[PDB]
Amino acid sequence: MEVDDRVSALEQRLQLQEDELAVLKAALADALRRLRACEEQ
Amino acid sequence: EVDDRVSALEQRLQLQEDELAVLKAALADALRRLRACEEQGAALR
Amino acid sequence: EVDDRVSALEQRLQLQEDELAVLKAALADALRRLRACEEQGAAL
Ligand SMILES: [K+]
Repeated sequence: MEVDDRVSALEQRLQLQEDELAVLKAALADALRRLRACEEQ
Repeated sequence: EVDDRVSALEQRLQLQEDELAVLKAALADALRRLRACEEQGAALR
Repeated sequence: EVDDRVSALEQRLQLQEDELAVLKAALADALRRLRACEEQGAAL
């Protein structure tokens, strides 16, 4: 049953990673749009 | 069931892996485009 | 047996953490340099 705490801990840390990835994705897609609007500029 | 939770974890980890691969290739493209614009900027100066 | 899967997941999660860290750091620099290019084109 100690195993249950390690699964729980993995679930929580993974959620923080998922949230961090979502944040990066939006920042990156924004950078790409700005860059594509500097290429054409 | 613990096996169901570990399975659900493995699925979420695979999807994270896909996303990271894609974001990494996308970042590489972004840096290329950035370097190009910087080189254009310095040349224009 | 399920502990071997859990251990393997912990080792994978940390490698993914490290990947994201490289991505985040390089993106931070790119944005800094992006702003600079925008600002030296708004003044121009
Ligand atoms: K970020």
